[PDB]
Amino acid sequence: IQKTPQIQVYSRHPPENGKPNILNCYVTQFHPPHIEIQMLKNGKKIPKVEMSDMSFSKDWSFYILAHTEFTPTETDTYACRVKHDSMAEPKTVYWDRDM
Amino acid sequence: GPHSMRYFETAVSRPGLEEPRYISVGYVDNKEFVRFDSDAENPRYEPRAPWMEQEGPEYWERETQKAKGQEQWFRVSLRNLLGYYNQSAGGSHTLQQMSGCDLGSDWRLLRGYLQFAYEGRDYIALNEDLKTWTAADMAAQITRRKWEQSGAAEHYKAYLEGECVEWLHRYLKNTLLRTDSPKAHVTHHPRTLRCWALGFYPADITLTWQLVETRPAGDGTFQKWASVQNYTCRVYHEGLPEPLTLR
Amino acid sequence: KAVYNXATM
Ligand SMILES: [Cl-]
Repeated sequence: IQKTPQIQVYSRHPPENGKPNILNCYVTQFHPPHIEIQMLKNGKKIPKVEMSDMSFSKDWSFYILAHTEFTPTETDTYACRVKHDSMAEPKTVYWDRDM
Repeated sequence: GPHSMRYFETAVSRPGLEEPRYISVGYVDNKEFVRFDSDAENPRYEPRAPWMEQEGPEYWERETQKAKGQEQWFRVSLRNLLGYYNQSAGGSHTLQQMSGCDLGSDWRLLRGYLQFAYEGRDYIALNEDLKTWTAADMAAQITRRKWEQSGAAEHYKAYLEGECVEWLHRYLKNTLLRTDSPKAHVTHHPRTLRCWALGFYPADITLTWQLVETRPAGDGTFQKWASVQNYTCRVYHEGLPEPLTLR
Repeated sequence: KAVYNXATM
Protein backbone atom coordinates (compact mmCIF):
# COMPACT_ATOMS: atom_id res chain seq x y z
CA ILE A 1 0.00 0.00 0.00
CA GLN A 2 1.15 3.53 -0.74
CA LYS A 3 0.77 6.07 2.07
CA THR A 4 0.41 9.79 1.52
CA PRO A 5 2.87 11.82 3.63
CA GLN A 6 2.13 14.00 6.68
CA ILE A 7 3.49 17.57 6.53
CA GLN A 8 4.23 19.67 9.58
CA VAL A 9 5.99 23.04 9.38
CA TYR A 10 7.23 24.58 12.60
CA SER A 11 9.96 26.80 14.03
CA ARG A 12 12.72 25.80 16.44
CA HIS A 13 12.19 28.70 18.88
CA PRO A 14 9.09 30.88 19.26
CA PRO A 15 9.56 33.36 16.40
CA GLU A 16 10.64 36.89 17.26
CA ASN A 17 11.57 39.36 14.52
CA GLY A 18 15.36 39.67 14.46
CA LYS A 19 16.35 36.58 16.47
CA PRO A 20 17.86 33.68 14.46
CA ASN A 21 15.87 30.47 14.23
CA ILE A 22 15.49 27.16 12.44
CA LEU A 23 12.44 26.39 10.32
CA ASN A 24 11.41 22.75 10.18
CA CYS A 25 9.31 20.81 7.71
CA TYR A 26 8.63 17.31 9.05
CA VAL A 27 7.09 14.78 6.67
CA THR A 28 6.16 11.33 7.95
CA GLN A 29 4.00 8.27 7.42
CA PHE A 30 4.70 7.93 3.71
CA HIS A 31 5.59 5.18 1.22
CA PRO A 32 7.33 4.59 -1.19
CA PRO A 33 10.40 6.50 0.05
CA HIS A 34 10.96 8.52 -3.15
CA ILE A 35 9.90 12.05 -2.23
CA GLU A 36 10.80 15.65 -3.10
CA ILE A 37 10.87 18.48 -0.56
CA GLN A 38 11.52 22.17 -1.18
CA MET A 39 11.20 24.92 1.42
CA LEU A 40 9.97 28.30 0.21
CA LYS A 41 10.38 31.93 1.30
CA ASN A 42 7.54 33.84 -0.38
CA GLY A 43 7.31 31.34 -3.21
CA LYS A 44 11.10 31.22 -3.71
CA LYS A 45 13.06 27.99 -3.29
CA ILE A 46 15.41 28.54 -0.35
CA PRO A 47 18.91 27.99 -1.85
CA LYS A 48 20.45 25.24 0.33
CA VAL A 49 18.08 23.48 2.75
CA GLU A 50 19.68 20.93 5.06
CA MET A 51 17.77 17.65 5.06
CA SER A 52 17.97 14.70 7.41
CA ASP A 53 18.97 11.21 6.40
CA MET A 54 15.77 9.30 5.77
CA SER A 55 14.83 6.69 8.36
CA PHE A 56 11.57 4.84 8.98
CA SER A 57 9.30 4.52 12.00
CA LYS A 58 8.25 1.35 13.82
CA ASP A 59 5.33 0.76 11.42
CA TRP A 60 7.91 0.81 8.56
CA SER A 61 6.62 4.10 7.11
CA PHE A 62 9.39 6.49 6.10
CA TYR A 63 10.02 9.89 7.69
CA ILE A 64 12.42 12.72 6.79
CA LEU A 65 13.16 16.15 8.29
CA ALA A 66 13.94 19.24 6.20
CA HIS A 67 15.24 22.26 8.10
CA THR A 68 17.00 25.56 7.43
CA GLU A 69 18.39 28.27 9.66
CA PHE A 70 16.45 31.49 9.19
CA THR A 71 15.53 34.74 10.94
CA PRO A 72 11.86 35.48 10.34
CA THR A 73 9.94 38.50 9.12
CA GLU A 74 6.43 39.35 10.32
CA THR A 75 5.44 40.30 6.75
CA ASP A 76 7.01 37.18 5.18
CA THR A 77 5.49 33.76 4.56
CA TYR A 78 7.23 30.39 4.67
CA ALA A 79 5.99 27.16 3.11
CA CYS A 80 7.00 23.57 2.43
CA ARG A 81 6.15 21.87 -0.86
CA VAL A 82 6.09 18.09 -1.30
CA LYS A 83 5.71 15.92 -4.38
CA HIS A 84 5.00 12.21 -3.96
CA ASP A 85 3.37 9.38 -5.90
CA SER A 86 0.42 9.40 -3.49
CA MET A 87 -0.66 12.91 -4.56
CA ALA A 88 -1.99 14.17 -7.87
CA GLU A 89 -0.15 17.50 -7.68
CA PRO A 90 2.28 18.82 -5.03
CA LYS A 91 1.01 19.71 -1.55
CA THR A 92 2.08 22.99 0.06
CA VAL A 93 1.84 23.64 3.81
CA TYR A 94 2.45 27.11 5.25
CA TRP A 95 4.06 27.95 8.58
CA ASP A 96 1.44 29.72 10.75
CA ARG A 97 3.68 31.56 13.23
CA ASP A 98 0.96 31.47 15.91
CA MET A 99 0.51 27.73 16.46
CA GLY B 1 19.88 4.04 32.21
CA PRO B 2 18.16 2.49 29.18
CA HIS B 3 20.34 2.21 26.09
CA SER B 4 19.67 0.97 22.59
CA MET B 5 21.30 0.38 19.22
CA ARG B 6 19.39 0.08 15.96
CA TYR B 7 20.20 -0.38 12.27
CA PHE B 8 17.48 0.58 9.80
CA GLU B 9 18.38 -0.92 6.42
CA THR B 10 16.32 -0.32 3.28
CA ALA B 11 16.57 -1.58 -0.30
CA VAL B 12 14.43 0.02 -3.01
CA SER B 13 14.19 -1.46 -6.49
CA ARG B 14 12.72 0.76 -9.18
CA PRO B 15 11.82 0.25 -12.85
CA GLY B 16 14.71 2.47 -13.98
CA LEU B 17 18.02 0.89 -12.96
CA GLU B 18 19.12 -2.74 -12.57
CA GLU B 19 20.60 -2.68 -9.06
CA PRO B 20 18.37 -1.37 -6.24
CA ARG B 21 19.46 1.43 -3.95
CA TYR B 22 20.58 0.23 -0.51
CA ILE B 23 20.80 2.55 2.51
CA SER B 24 21.78 1.70 6.08
CA VAL B 25 21.40 4.09 9.02
CA GLY B 26 22.59 3.24 12.52
CA TYR B 27 21.25 4.74 15.74
CA VAL B 28 22.77 4.72 19.23
CA ASP B 29 20.16 5.82 21.78
CA ASN B 30 18.07 7.25 18.92
CA LYS B 31 20.78 9.45 17.44
CA GLU B 32 22.16 8.74 13.98
CA PHE B 33 25.88 7.92 13.97
CA VAL B 34 26.72 5.79 10.89
CA ARG B 35 25.28 5.79 7.38
CA PHE B 36 25.84 3.78 4.19
CA ASP B 37 24.47 4.80 0.78
CA SER B 38 24.98 2.85 -2.44
CA ASP B 39 24.26 6.08 -4.43
CA ALA B 40 27.41 7.92 -3.44
CA GLU B 41 30.98 9.09 -4.12
CA ASN B 42 32.35 5.72 -3.13
CA PRO B 43 29.68 3.81 -1.17
CA ARG B 44 30.97 3.48 2.37
CA TYR B 45 30.08 3.75 6.03
CA GLU B 46 30.51 7.31 7.21
CA PRO B 47 30.25 8.66 10.76
CA ARG B 48 27.16 10.81 11.30
CA ALA B 49 28.14 12.00 14.81
CA PRO B 50 31.20 13.97 15.96
CA TRP B 51 32.05 11.54 18.78
CA MET B 52 32.21 8.73 16.19
CA GLU B 53 35.02 9.90 13.88
CA GLN B 54 37.71 8.72 16.34
CA GLU B 55 37.20 5.11 15.27
CA GLY B 56 40.21 4.16 13.14
CA PRO B 57 40.45 3.06 9.52
CA GLU B 58 40.18 -0.70 10.07
CA TYR B 59 36.72 -0.09 11.52
CA TRP B 60 35.26 1.47 8.36
CA GLU B 61 36.97 -1.05 6.08
CA ARG B 62 35.04 -3.89 7.72
CA GLU B 63 31.70 -2.08 7.98
CA THR B 64 31.82 -0.86 4.39
CA GLN B 65 32.72 -4.36 3.24
CA LYS B 66 29.99 -5.91 5.37
CA ALA B 67 27.55 -3.31 4.03
CA LYS B 68 28.43 -4.36 0.47
CA GLY B 69 27.49 -7.89 1.52
CA GLN B 70 24.13 -6.82 2.92
CA GLU B 71 23.30 -4.98 -0.30
CA GLN B 72 23.85 -8.01 -2.42
CA TRP B 73 21.78 -9.99 0.10
CA PHE B 74 18.97 -7.48 -0.38
CA ARG B 75 19.34 -7.55 -4.17
CA VAL B 76 18.82 -11.34 -4.15
CA SER B 77 15.83 -11.37 -1.78
CA LEU B 78 13.96 -8.69 -3.71
CA ARG B 79 14.20 -10.82 -6.85
CA ASN B 80 13.14 -13.81 -4.75
CA LEU B 81 10.11 -11.91 -3.49
CA LEU B 82 8.80 -11.06 -6.97
CA GLY B 83 8.28 -14.78 -7.43
CA TYR B 84 6.83 -15.38 -3.98
CA TYR B 85 4.12 -12.76 -4.62
CA ASN B 86 3.72 -13.37 -8.38
CA GLN B 87 4.66 -9.77 -9.17
CA SER B 88 5.68 -9.13 -12.74
CA ALA B 89 8.38 -6.64 -13.63
CA GLY B 90 7.47 -2.99 -14.00
CA GLY B 91 7.09 -1.74 -10.44
CA SER B 92 9.07 -0.50 -7.47
CA HIS B 93 9.35 -2.61 -4.34
CA THR B 94 10.93 -1.96 -0.95
CA LEU B 95 12.66 -4.38 1.43
CA GLN B 96 13.39 -3.19 4.98
CA GLN B 97 15.34 -4.69 7.88
CA MET B 98 15.30 -3.40 11.47
CA SER B 99 17.84 -4.88 13.87
CA GLY B 100 19.41 -4.02 17.19
CA CYS B 101 19.62 -4.51 20.94
CA ASP B 102 17.98 -2.77 23.92
CA LEU B 103 20.33 -2.62 26.91
CA GLY B 104 19.58 -1.48 30.45
CA SER B 105 20.48 -0.94 34.10
CA ASP B 106 23.54 -3.22 34.14
CA TRP B 107 24.66 -2.85 30.52
CA ARG B 108 22.92 -6.22 29.95
CA LEU B 109 20.64 -7.33 27.12
CA LEU B 110 16.86 -6.87 27.47
CA ARG B 111 15.36 -7.64 24.06
CA GLY B 112 16.80 -8.43 20.65
CA TYR B 113 15.41 -7.15 17.36
CA LEU B 114 15.55 -8.81 13.95
CA GLN B 115 12.64 -8.09 11.62
CA PHE B 116 11.96 -7.58 7.92
CA ALA B 117 9.22 -5.93 5.92
CA TYR B 118 8.29 -6.08 2.22
CA GLU B 119 6.35 -3.26 0.58
CA GLY B 120 6.41 -1.62 3.99
CA ARG B 121 4.34 -4.46 5.49
CA ASP B 122 5.50 -6.95 8.12
CA TYR B 123 7.08 -9.99 6.45
CA ILE B 124 9.01 -11.97 9.10
CA ALA B 125 10.37 -11.19 12.56
CA LEU B 126 12.55 -12.94 15.14
CA ASN B 127 10.55 -13.44 18.34
CA GLU B 128 11.47 -12.41 21.89
CA ASP B 129 13.06 -15.81 22.52
CA LEU B 130 15.50 -15.17 19.63
CA LYS B 131 14.94 -18.79 18.50
CA THR B 132 11.58 -18.84 16.66
CA TRP B 133 10.08 -16.75 13.86
CA THR B 134 6.76 -15.07 13.06
CA ALA B 135 5.61 -14.83 9.43
CA ALA B 136 2.39 -13.05 8.42
CA ASP B 137 1.68 -13.89 4.77
CA MET B 138 1.79 -17.43 3.42
CA ALA B 139 4.45 -16.16 1.01
CA ALA B 140 6.70 -15.80 4.08
CA GLN B 141 5.87 -19.28 5.37
CA ILE B 142 8.34 -20.40 2.69
CA THR B 143 11.09 -18.27 4.19
CA ARG B 144 10.37 -19.35 7.77
CA ARG B 145 10.62 -23.00 6.76
CA LYS B 146 13.95 -22.55 5.04
CA TRP B 147 15.37 -20.25 7.72
CA GLU B 148 14.45 -22.99 10.19
CA GLN B 149 16.40 -25.60 8.22
CA SER B 150 19.04 -22.87 7.81
CA GLY B 151 19.62 -22.39 11.53
CA ALA B 152 19.32 -18.69 10.76
CA ALA B 153 18.00 -17.56 14.16
CA GLU B 154 21.12 -19.09 15.73
CA HIS B 155 23.39 -16.72 13.80
CA TYR B 156 21.18 -13.74 14.65
CA LYS B 157 20.98 -14.50 18.37
CA ALA B 158 24.77 -14.81 18.37
CA TYR B 159 24.92 -11.29 16.93
CA LEU B 160 22.28 -9.71 19.17
CA GLU B 161 23.82 -11.21 22.31
CA GLY B 162 27.38 -10.95 20.95
CA GLU B 163 28.77 -8.02 18.99
CA CYS B 164 25.58 -5.95 19.27
CA VAL B 165 25.79 -5.37 23.01
CA GLU B 166 29.61 -5.43 23.13
CA TRP B 167 29.89 -2.77 20.44
CA LEU B 168 27.06 -0.75 22.00
CA HIS B 169 29.27 -0.36 25.09
CA ARG B 170 32.28 1.11 23.31
CA TYR B 171 30.25 3.65 21.31
CA LEU B 172 28.51 4.73 24.52
CA LYS B 173 31.80 5.15 26.39
CA ASN B 174 33.10 7.55 23.71
CA THR B 175 26.98 14.42 24.46
CA LEU B 176 24.95 11.21 24.64
CA LEU B 177 24.47 10.85 28.41
CA ARG B 178 23.25 14.49 28.56
CA THR B 179 19.73 15.81 29.08
CA ASP B 180 18.13 18.94 27.66
CA SER B 181 14.84 19.66 29.40
CA PRO B 182 11.84 21.46 28.00
CA LYS B 183 11.02 25.13 27.81
CA ALA B 184 7.26 25.35 28.37
CA HIS B 185 5.01 27.97 26.73
CA VAL B 186 1.25 28.10 26.15
CA THR B 187 -0.39 29.83 23.17
CA HIS B 188 -3.17 32.15 24.38
CA HIS B 189 -5.22 32.39 21.18
CA PRO B 190 -8.81 31.29 20.49
CA ARG B 191 -11.18 30.19 17.71
CA THR B 192 -8.64 26.80 22.74
CA LEU B 193 -5.41 26.86 24.76
CA ARG B 194 -2.30 25.08 23.49
CA CYS B 195 0.66 23.87 25.57
CA TRP B 196 4.18 23.97 24.09
CA ALA B 197 7.22 21.95 25.18
CA LEU B 198 10.33 23.07 23.30
CA GLY B 199 14.03 22.23 23.27
CA PHE B 200 14.18 18.97 25.22
CA TYR B 201 16.22 15.77 24.92
CA PRO B 202 15.53 12.89 24.71
CA ALA B 203 12.19 12.72 22.90
CA ASP B 204 10.25 10.76 25.56
CA ILE B 205 7.88 13.44 26.87
CA THR B 206 4.27 13.48 28.04
CA LEU B 207 1.76 16.34 28.27
CA THR B 208 -1.82 16.38 29.60
CA TRP B 209 -4.43 18.95 30.64
CA GLN B 210 -5.96 19.37 34.14
CA LEU B 211 -2.21 16.26 20.34
CA VAL B 212 0.70 15.97 17.88
CA GLU B 213 3.68 13.65 17.63
CA THR B 214 7.02 14.46 19.26
CA ARG B 215 9.22 15.71 16.45
CA PRO B 216 12.81 16.90 15.96
CA ALA B 217 13.40 20.63 16.22
CA GLY B 218 16.11 20.68 13.54
CA ASP B 219 19.11 20.91 15.90
CA GLY B 220 19.21 17.59 17.78
CA THR B 221 16.39 18.31 20.25
CA PHE B 222 12.63 17.85 20.07
CA GLN B 223 9.29 19.63 20.33
CA LYS B 224 5.65 18.83 21.07
CA TRP B 225 2.33 20.54 21.72
CA ALA B 226 -0.99 19.48 23.22
CA SER B 227 -4.34 21.08 22.36
CA VAL B 228 -7.36 21.67 24.59
CA GLN B 229 -8.62 29.53 33.53
CA ASN B 230 -9.56 26.46 35.58
CA TYR B 231 -7.25 24.22 33.52
CA THR B 232 -3.57 23.37 34.02
CA CYS B 233 -0.95 21.82 31.73
CA ARG B 234 1.50 19.32 33.25
CA VAL B 235 4.83 18.39 31.60
CA TYR B 236 6.51 15.03 32.21
CA HIS B 237 10.04 14.39 30.95
CA GLU B 238 13.09 12.38 31.99
CA GLY B 239 15.21 15.38 32.89
CA LEU B 240 12.71 16.87 35.30
CA PRO B 241 12.96 17.11 39.10
CA GLU B 242 9.17 17.00 39.27
CA PRO B 243 6.60 17.37 36.47
CA LEU B 244 6.11 21.07 35.70
CA THR B 245 2.77 22.90 35.69
CA LEU B 246 1.40 25.88 33.75
CA ARG B 247 -2.11 27.30 33.38
CA LYS C 1 28.34 -2.73 14.36
CA ALA C 2 25.93 -3.79 11.63
CA VAL C 3 24.70 -7.36 11.29
CA TYR C 4 25.70 -9.77 8.53
CA ASN C 5 22.72 -11.66 7.04
CA UNK C 6 22.79 -15.45 6.56
CA ALA C 7 20.23 -17.20 4.38
CA THR C 8 18.26 -14.98 1.98
CA MET C 9 14.48 -14.86 1.73
CL1 LIG D 1 -1.77 -1.71 4.82
